[PDB]
Formats: sequence, C-alpha cells, structure tokens
Amino acid sequence: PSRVVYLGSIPYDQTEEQILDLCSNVGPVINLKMMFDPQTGRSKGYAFIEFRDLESSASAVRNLNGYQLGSRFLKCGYSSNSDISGVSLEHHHH
Repeated sequence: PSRVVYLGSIPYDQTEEQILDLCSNVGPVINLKMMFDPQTGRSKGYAFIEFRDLESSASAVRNLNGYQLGSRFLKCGYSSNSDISGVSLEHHHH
C-alpha cells in the first residue's frame, strides 16, 4: 500500500475540482496530479491522488475501483510510489 492511488478510466471532461470532490467522499486529499491539454482543457483520463492516511487510500482502492462515473467504470489501484513526486515515471511505463 501507499497513501497515493492511481485513478483511471476517468471521463476526459471531468475537472480537477470534480475529481477532488469525488475523492473527498473517501477522505482528505493532500495532493492531486492530473494532466490537461492546454488548448482544450480536457484531461488525459487519469489522476494520482495522495490521501492524508493509509485508511483513506485503502478505502479509495476499494471504493473508487468500479465506481461508475458517467458512462465509465473507474479503475483504482495503489501507486507504486509512496509520494506524489515520482508518479509521472510510473505512469509512462503503462
């Protein structure tokens, strides 16, 4: 486990604020990394979310995985990273 989770299969128009609001139902979020196209504002379909504690990140993996958001079923797993700084490395191997 990690306090950081990966969240994937996110509908592209969902904003950082909407993903933050979603994740808040799990627990407090201390960091959130997403990517958006500078011309369209559309995201790339994923986020890394760092929670305040491991109970919360466990709950994220259990309860955000399979969560229906719009027409999509989200995927959620633990990040291989213990902190938010290295997550870009991880994602560019997928």
